[PDB]
Amino acid sequence: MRECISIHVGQAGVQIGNACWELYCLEHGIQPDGQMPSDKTGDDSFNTFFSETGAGKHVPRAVFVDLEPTVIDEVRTGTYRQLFHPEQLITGKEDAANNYARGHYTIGKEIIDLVLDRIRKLADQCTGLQGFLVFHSFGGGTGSGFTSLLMERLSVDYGKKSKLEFSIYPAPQVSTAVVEPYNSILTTHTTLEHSDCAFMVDNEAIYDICRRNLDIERPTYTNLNRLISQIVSSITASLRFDGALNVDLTEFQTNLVPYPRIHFPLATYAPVISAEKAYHEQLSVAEITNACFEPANQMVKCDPRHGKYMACCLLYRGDVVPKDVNAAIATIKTKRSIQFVDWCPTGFKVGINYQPPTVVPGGDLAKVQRAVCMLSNTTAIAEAWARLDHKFDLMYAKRAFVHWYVGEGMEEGEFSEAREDMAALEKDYEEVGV
Amino acid sequence: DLGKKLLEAARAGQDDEVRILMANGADVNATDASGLTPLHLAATYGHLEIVEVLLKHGADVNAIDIMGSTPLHLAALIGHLEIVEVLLKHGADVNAVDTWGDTPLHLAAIMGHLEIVEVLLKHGADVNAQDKFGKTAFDISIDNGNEDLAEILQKLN
Amino acid sequence: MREIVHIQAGQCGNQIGAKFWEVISDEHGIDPTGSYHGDSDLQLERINVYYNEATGNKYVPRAILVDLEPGTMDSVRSGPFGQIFRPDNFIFGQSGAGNNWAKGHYTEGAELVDSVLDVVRKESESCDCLQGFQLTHSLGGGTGSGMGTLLISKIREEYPDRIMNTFSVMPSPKVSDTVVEPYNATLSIHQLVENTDETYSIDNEALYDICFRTLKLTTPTYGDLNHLVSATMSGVTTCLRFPGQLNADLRKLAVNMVPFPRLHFFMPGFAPLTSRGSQQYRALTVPELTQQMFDSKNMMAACDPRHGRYLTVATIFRGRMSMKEVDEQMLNIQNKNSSYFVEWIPNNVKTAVCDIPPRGLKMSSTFIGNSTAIQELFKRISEQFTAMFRRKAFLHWYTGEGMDEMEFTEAESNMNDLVSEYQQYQDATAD
Amino acid sequence: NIKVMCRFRPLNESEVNRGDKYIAKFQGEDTVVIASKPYAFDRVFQSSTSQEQVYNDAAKKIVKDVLEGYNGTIFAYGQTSSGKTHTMEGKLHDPEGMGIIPRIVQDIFNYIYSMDENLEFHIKVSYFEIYLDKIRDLLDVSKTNLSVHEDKNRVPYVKGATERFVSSPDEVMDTIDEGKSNRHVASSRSHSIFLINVKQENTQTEQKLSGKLYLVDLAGSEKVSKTGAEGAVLDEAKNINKSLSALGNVISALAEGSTYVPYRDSKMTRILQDSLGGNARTTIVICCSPSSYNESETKSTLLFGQRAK
Ligand SMILES: Nc1nc2c(ncn2[C@@H]2O[C@H](COP(=O)(O)OP(=O)(O)OP(=O)(O)O)[C@@H](O)[C@H]2O)c(=O)[nH]1
Ligand SMILES: Nc1nc2c(ncn2[C@@H]2O[C@H](COP(=O)(O)OP(=O)(O)O)[C@@H](O)[C@H]2O)c(=O)[nH]1
Ligand SMILES: [Mg+2]
Repeated sequence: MRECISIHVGQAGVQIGNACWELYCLEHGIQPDGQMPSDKTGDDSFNTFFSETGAGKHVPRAVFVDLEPTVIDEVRTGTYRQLFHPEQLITGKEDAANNYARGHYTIGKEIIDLVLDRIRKLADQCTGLQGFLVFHSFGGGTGSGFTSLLMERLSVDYGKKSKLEFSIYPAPQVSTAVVEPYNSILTTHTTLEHSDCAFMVDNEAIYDICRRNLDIERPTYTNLNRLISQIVSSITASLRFDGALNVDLTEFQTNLVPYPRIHFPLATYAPVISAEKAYHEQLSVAEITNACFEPANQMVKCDPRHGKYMACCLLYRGDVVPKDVNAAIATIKTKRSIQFVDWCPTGFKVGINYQPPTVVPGGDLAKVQRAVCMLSNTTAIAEAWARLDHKFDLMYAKRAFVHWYVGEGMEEGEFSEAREDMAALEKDYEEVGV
Repeated sequence: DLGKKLLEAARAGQDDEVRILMANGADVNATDASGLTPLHLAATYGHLEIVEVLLKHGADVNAIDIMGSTPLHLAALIGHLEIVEVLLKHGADVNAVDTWGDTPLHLAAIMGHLEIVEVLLKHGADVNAQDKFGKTAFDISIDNGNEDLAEILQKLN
Repeated sequence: MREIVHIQAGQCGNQIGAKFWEVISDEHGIDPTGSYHGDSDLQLERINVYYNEATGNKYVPRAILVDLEPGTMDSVRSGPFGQIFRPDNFIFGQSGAGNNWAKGHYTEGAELVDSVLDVVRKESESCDCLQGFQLTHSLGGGTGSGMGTLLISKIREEYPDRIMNTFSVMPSPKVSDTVVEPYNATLSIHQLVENTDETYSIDNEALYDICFRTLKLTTPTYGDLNHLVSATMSGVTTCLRFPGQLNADLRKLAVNMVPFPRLHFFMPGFAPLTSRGSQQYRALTVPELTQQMFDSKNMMAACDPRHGRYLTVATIFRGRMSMKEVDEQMLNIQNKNSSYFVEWIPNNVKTAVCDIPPRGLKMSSTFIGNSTAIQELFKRISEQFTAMFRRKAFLHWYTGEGMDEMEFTEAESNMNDLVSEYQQYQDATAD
Repeated sequence: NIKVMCRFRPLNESEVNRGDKYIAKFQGEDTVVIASKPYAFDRVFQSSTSQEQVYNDAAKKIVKDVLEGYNGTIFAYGQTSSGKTHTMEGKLHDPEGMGIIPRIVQDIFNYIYSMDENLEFHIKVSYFEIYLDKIRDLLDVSKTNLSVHEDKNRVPYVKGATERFVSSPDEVMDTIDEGKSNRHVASSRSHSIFLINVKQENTQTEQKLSGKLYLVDLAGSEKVSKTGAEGAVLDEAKNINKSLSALGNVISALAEGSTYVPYRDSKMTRILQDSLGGNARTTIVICCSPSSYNESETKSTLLFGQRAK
C-alpha cells in the first residue's frame, strides 16, 4: 500500500459513503466492528482502504464531514458506530441551506482547518498515499460549496496526489432545492482544475433503473444508495484487490482521461436484477457485455451513439473466463457502431476479479454469477452538462435567487465566470467529438 | 377670528362651543386654508348633531374644498350612515365629482360601506360615473373581487 | 437549525398564537401541564424546534406573549393551554394602542420594547442553533402592527443572520373595527417588505368569504376565522416540526421560496376546508386534495391565482397515502396548467408528504404559494389607503404621536412599487 | 440613456520588470478583445487617449445638461491600481494632467460668470459615503447614519446632508479633499457619492433651475473566498458586493426599458433614483489594467460594464 483516503461531504456524500463501506466490509469479510476471522492474509489487498490496529481491527481510511449533525449522528449510532475513527466523523451545527456560497466560505471556513488536520492524521498513517476519493452531491450547499473549498485546500497540501470524485448529479424526483443548478455549475467551475477524474452519478438514471429493473414504485435514498454503492464498489475493486487494470489512482487518469478537462467518464453496470424476481437463468459474458452498450444501464442519462469514445474499460467480476470476454468484445466491435476519436486507440481495456459479486443480504439486488462495469469516456456526457446549463441560464437571466449568494459573500460575476467555464467545457466536447 | 374657532369646534365635536361661537356671529360657512367648512369637518368626524345644527342655520350642503370634496364625499368615505342620509335629505349632490374623479359612490364602494352604497344608489348615484382611470364603482367591485358589493351594484333592476 | 423563537403581539396575534400552541401541542402529544402523553417517537423527534425541555420531563413553548392592552394576558392564561406558557415570557403593558400604528410603533410600544427584547435575548442565548423568529400579529390594529414591526426591526439589528418569519393578518371591512386599518396595514407592509424573510399573508377578507360563502356561516365570528388560521398554521409548519427532507428549516424554506428579496409574501392554501364541529363522512382522495389546495376557494389570501403566475410553490400532503399517486397528481397539475408556473424557474414546485394527519382529518394538504397574484391583496389595501390619505382623514391621530406625514407617502410609494414588482415578473418571459 | 466607457492605463515601473505581456487587444473604438472573446462598449479609451479626450466623450454633455437644469450621473469603477484616481482627479492643479472632476468644475465656473446679466447662481456641494449600509456625511463627522426620505412627490432625497456653498473651482477641490480624509479605507471599503447642485434664478424672468450632478466613486467587487475577509471587513465586502448587484439590476432594467426599475435594491440606487430616471444621461467609466496578471480582475471589471449595457 499504496493507500487511498475516502472523503464523504454532506448528506449525499455521507449516505453513499455508508453504503459503500457496508459493501466493502461484506466483500473483504470485515465485521461491522472492524474484526476479521481465521483467514487474515500488512500484506493484504484491502490494506489500501483499511488500516489495521492492535486487536486485529481493520479501520476504513475514511473521513465524513457535514455542516449539520443529523446524518453523521446516524453513522455514530448505527450498525457501523465502531467501524470508523470517531474523530474522522466531523460535524458542524448550522448547514449551508442549499447555498454553495455558505458551504464554500461563510460556514465552511469555520470547520475547514479541523477537517484538514483530521485528514493529515490519516495521511500520516500512510506509507505511500496515492490520493483521495471524494463523495458529494452537486446540488447541496455542503456537497457543492464545502467540497470545492476542500478540493482547493487538498491541492495545496497534497500537490502530487490524485483526486477522484463521485458526484451526485441532481434529478427533480428527489431534488430538495430550486437552486440545485446554480450549486452544480459553481462547484464544477471551482473543482475542475483540482480533480483528475470524476464519476457523475445521475440520480434520475439510478431512479429509472430502480423503477424498471428492481420494480421499485417510488425509489427511496436507501434504494438509490444500495445501487450506487454496488457500482462504486465495481469501480474501486481494482484498488482493493491485486488485479492488473486500474491498480492505482494515477492509472484511472491514464486509462480514462487523455485530455485534462474532459475528465468525466460514463459508468454502465450490468446486470441489475431484482432479488424478488425468481427464477431466471444466469446471464453469460456476452449478455452482460452487450448490456454495457444499452443506454438504460448507464449512471448518467445521455446517448453515447450520438457522441465519440476517447477511452473504454471493462471491469468484470465473478465467473468470467478470459477467452469468453475476448469473444464478446470482438462481437461488440463488429455488430455495434462504437466510434472512437481519430487520435485515441480503438481498444477495450479488460480487468477480471474472480470473486463472486457481493450484495447486501435482504436488499433489492439479486446475487449474480458474473457482473461488469464499463468505464468509458464519451463526448455524449456533454448532454448532461447542457441540461444543467439550460436551467442555470433560465434562472440567471432573471438573476432569480442570486441575492442569497451575494448575501453570503459571493460576487455576482462568479456566476458569469462559472457559466463561461461551462460554455468552454461544452465547446471542448464539441471540438473533440468532430 | 371666530371662523377659525367654529372649524375647530365642529371637528372636535364640541356641540356647545358650536352653538356659543355661532351666537357671537361666527361664519357658518368659514373655510380653513384648504377650503374645508365646519360641515365638511363634522361630516368627516361623525358628529351627527353638529351636521344637523349647521344645516338648520345656513351651511352650504354642497360646499367644495380645494380638492372638490363635498361633505357627502367625506361622510361616504368614513362610513357615517346617518350623516349621509341627513346630507341627502338636505339636497346634497349624490353625484358630486372631486379632483380625483371620485363621486361618493366610488368612496363608499372602495371602503366597503355597503349600507351607504345602497342608500346612495336609491338616491340616484350614477353607476356609470368613471374616475380619472376610467373606473366606475362596479369596475372597482370586480377588480377587487368584492362579490357582495358587485351584487348590490348590479341590483338596480 | 433547531430552535425557533415564537412571538405573539396584540389581541389578534395572541388569539391566533394561542390556537397555534393548542393545535401543535395536540399534534406532538403535549398536554396543558406540559407533559408528553402521545404514542409515537415522531412527535418528539423535532420537539425542540418549538419547545424547551424543562425539569421533570416537561415541555414548555419557546413563546413570548406581548400586548399593550391589559386583559390579553388574563384571556390567554384562562385558555386551555394558558398554564403551559412560561410566566416570565408574558410582557404586558396597561395603556393600550387604540388601533393606532404610531402608538404601537413610537409611543406606548417604544416604552415596552426593551423589556420584550430582554426576554427574546434570554430565549436566544439558551438555543443550541437558533433558526430565527416567528411572529403572529394583525396589520390593522396598533400593537400587533406598530409594535410588532418595531420588534421586527429591533430583532433584525440584534440578530441579522437569523430568519424572520411572520403570520400577518390582513384587515378587511367585512370583519373591521375601523377606517384607519388601511393606514395601519400599509404602514406595517413597508416594514415587512424590508425586514422579513418570509410572510404568510392571512387575509381576513378571504377567511370571512370562506366562512360565509363556502361554510355557509351567516354571521362568521373570530372563532370561525381562527379555525381556518389554526389549520393553515399547523399545515405550513409541518415540515419544521416533523422529520423530512424538504424545507425542514426556516432558511431552506426561504432559499426555496424567495427568488427576489421583496417578493416574500405567501399565499397559504388548505384542503379540506371545514367548519368547527363538522363531521367528516369520507376522506379526500389524492386527486381531490391536489385540485382543492390549488383552488382559489381554498386560498387564505383573497387573490385569484389565475390572475397571476407562480414563482415557487411548496405543497405538503398529510396522512397515509401513495407517494406515487402524490407524485403523479403534482406532475399533472403543473403540466396541465404550465402557463401558470414561471418557465424561468425550473422545478419550482416542491412536494413533501408527512405520515401524521392533523386532528379530525385522515387526509390533508397545505399549499404555500409565492404568486404574482398576491399584488391583488396589496392593490385592495393601497386603494383604501389612497382613498383615506388623499382626504387626509385622521392624519393628526398619527402625527400627534410624533410621526411625520412623509412616512405615509413613503409607505404608499413602497406598496405601489411592490405591486409594480409583482407585475414585472408576471409579464417576464424566458426569451 | 446609459453609456459604458472602458479605459486602459499605460504600464507602470512596478510591473514593467515583472515581465507581464499585453493581454489587451483592441477593435475599432468600442471593442476590446481579451482571450479571443470580444467585449463591446459605448467607447474604449486606450493608453494613448488624453484626459481631455476622455472628459469630452464621458462627461462634457452631462455638464451642459446640468447647467441647462437637467440631472446626470457619472460612475467610476475599477480595482486597485486600475486608474480611478488619475481618470477622476489626476494632477488636480496641472492643466494637462487633470482628470474628470477638475474639468467638470472648470466648465461649470466657465458658464457661471459668463451669464452675469439677469442670472443669480448658487453652487451647493454634498459628500457622503455608504459604509456598512449606512449613509455617512463626509462633510460633518457627527452625521454617521443619514436616512433616505421622500418629498410629497415621492422623490428620494438624503435628509440632513451637509450642503456646502462653493463660489470657486478651488473650493470644490478643498471640499473633495476634506471628505476624502473622512472616507472608510483599509483601497476603499465604501461607495462614495459627490453631489454638485447648480442652482440658478433668472432675476427678471423669475424662473428657477436646479440641475444635479452626481459623481459616484465605486469600490471594486471583492471575492471574499480570496482575501479571506472576516468580521467587519466581511460585512464591508458583502455590502460593497450587494450595492454593485443592485446597481447592475438598476442599469440593466433601464437599458432593457423595463416598466419596473429596482431602485429599492440598495440605498445607493435610491439616492440616485431621480438622477438615473427620466431625462437624465448616465456614464459608467470602467478603468482596466492591461497586465497579463490582472486578466482575472480586469475580466471582472469588463463583465460589470457588460451588465450595464
Ligand atoms: N443518491 C442520493 N442522493 C442524495 C442523497 N441525499 C441527498 N441526495 C441528493 O443531494 C442533493 C441535495 O444535497 P445534500 O447532499 O442532501 O445536501 P448537503 O450536501 O448536505 O448540503 P446542505 O444541506 O445544503 O448543507 C439532491 O440532489 C438530493 O436528491 C442520498 O442519500 N442519495
Ligand atoms: N383573524 C382574526 N383577526 C382578528 C382577531 N382579533 C382581531 N382581529 C383583527 O385584527 C385587526 C387589528 O386588531 P387587533 O389585533 O385587535 O389590534 P392590536 O391589539 O392593537 O394589535 C383587525 O383587522 C381585526 O379584524 C382574531 O382573533 N382573528
Ligand atoms: Mg445537508
